[PDB]
Amino acid sequence: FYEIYPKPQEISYSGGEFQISDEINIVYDDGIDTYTKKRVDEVLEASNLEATVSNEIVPGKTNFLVGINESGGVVDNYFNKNIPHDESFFDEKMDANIVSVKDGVIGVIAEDTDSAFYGVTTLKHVFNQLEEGNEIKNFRADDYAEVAHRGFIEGYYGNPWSNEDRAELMKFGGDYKLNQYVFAPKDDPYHNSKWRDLYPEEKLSEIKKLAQMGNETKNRYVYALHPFMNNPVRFDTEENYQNDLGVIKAKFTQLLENDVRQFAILADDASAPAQGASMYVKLLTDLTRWLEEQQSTYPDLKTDLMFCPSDYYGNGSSAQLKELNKAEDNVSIVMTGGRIWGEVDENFANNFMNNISTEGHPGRAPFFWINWPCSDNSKQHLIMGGNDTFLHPGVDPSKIDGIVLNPMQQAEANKSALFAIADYAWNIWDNKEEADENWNDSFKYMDHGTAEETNSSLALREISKHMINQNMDGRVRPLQESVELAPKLEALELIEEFTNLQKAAEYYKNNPGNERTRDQIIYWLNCWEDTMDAAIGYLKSDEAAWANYSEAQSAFEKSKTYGFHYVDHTEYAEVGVQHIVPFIKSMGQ
Ligand SMILES: [Ca+2]
Ligand SMILES: [Ca+2]
Ligand SMILES: [Ca+2]
Repeated sequence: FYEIYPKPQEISYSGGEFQISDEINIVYDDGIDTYTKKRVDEVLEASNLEATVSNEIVPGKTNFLVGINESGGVVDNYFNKNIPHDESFFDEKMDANIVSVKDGVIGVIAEDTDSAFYGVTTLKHVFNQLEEGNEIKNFRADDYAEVAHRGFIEGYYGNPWSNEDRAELMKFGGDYKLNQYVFAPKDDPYHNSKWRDLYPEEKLSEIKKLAQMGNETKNRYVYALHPFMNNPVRFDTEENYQNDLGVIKAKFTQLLENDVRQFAILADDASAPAQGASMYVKLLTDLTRWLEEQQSTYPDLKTDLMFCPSDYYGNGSSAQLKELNKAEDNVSIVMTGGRIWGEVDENFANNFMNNISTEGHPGRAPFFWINWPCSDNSKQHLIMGGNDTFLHPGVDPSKIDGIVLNPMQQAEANKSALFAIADYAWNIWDNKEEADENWNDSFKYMDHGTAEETNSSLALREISKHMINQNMDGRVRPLQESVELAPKLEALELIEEFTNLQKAAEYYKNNPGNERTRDQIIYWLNCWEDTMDAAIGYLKSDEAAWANYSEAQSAFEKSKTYGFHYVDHTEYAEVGVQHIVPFIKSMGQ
């Protein structure tokens, strides 16, 4: 059995297997975009396979078929004839795709080219687990997403991700079927304090590169505009309004011309228009009409519109939310789970749907903005877990419109959490066990992007077990770290425990699967050595009970010396805040 993330909705292996031939025949249907074809080329190339595109199934070699349901193409036809399914499948499930591997034929059929890309991405992961010279097991996956909108947002308080960081995060998410990177960096004025202003050319070309990466990975770049805080859209006259709408179209047109294909509207921390929240709906509908018109020129453009209201922390009862709920179905209402540090929670979600509803307007499910693994209230820490705290196992997916994570300023460190959201949002975790398994596997993928366990992934997981707690008050549920060590803490066994951690941090520092990652978390890896020295000494503790005590004191102090820039000051890395650091102090005296 292959390890596949996110977990396929359904997968069965009828026995049997086959060797994939050195030369591959590829068939495509009309509608398969260049990005899907490119991914296919990349997948075969990396397996050292040679491929030719044709318009027919070629007997006596492995066939690779990627197609669209109801396209009337060869692939569409083959699946009808050979791979039994119900047509209603593609209507009733989102991002619906079937992956079929049987006796020489490798096929994907999807409702659209995006979901075709998802199916091919499943095969990418399968091709990284091939045995005995490209031997692949017969299987069928009938797959679909339970949450339509899945990804992450640069919306924290901290240093922006670098342009390279952003590309890297979209690449990562692009391997796990995420479909949104929401661009909202606070240091870009063009999205807020200069929202009316067009980008100059050199900045525009950087956006272009982000949008492009977004399209190539399907981890689509979403440009978020806030036109309500600073010289806002005017609703005092029709004249003013039409002018202002026109400024938005001008902003969006420039971005459309530079490969941007999805938008979002922010409205937090600002007054509503004169007359209140009903005017948002007016604006969103008009924008939607425009976007629809833009699809003639730009067919891949999404009309889905996320709207961040000024009471995202609310329960859905407010008058503003009720008004917004009267918007059309392409509008999503962003909430943080009933308080700032809220969670993907069935109770919250169901109440929100009851509370926001009005006569003639049933309450839509909330679109969650989750402040996890967000560390802007925990700046010294990495938050390397918390899966099931923030992404509750068992939540009825009809109560979730979307999920995007608000992560850490250190771009690379967020990969474990991206891997959580990707799996969960695609296939709701059944239970805590599934959440924990995801967490466990995440480090393999974070470290080197495959199901293979390496020493580096082992070591990264090991230190991460102790870097989870946020050391915050009760505004957020506390995340539990050092779960196995903490009982033991409540001596020579303990030296084993601590030297084991010291070696894992050292090993990871010296031999990371990903050098970008290691460089970004170097502060914590160095902090670990000193932290482990501090504790180790004390545990050793007549001449030697002084010495191993006094070594420790010095190490602990050195452990607080590893600083990185945080916006306008320096922060110092800290590891094992929950149990390890207190224990060093408890032993201290
Ligand atoms: Ca069909
Ligand atoms: Ca569908
Ligand atoms: Ca032992």
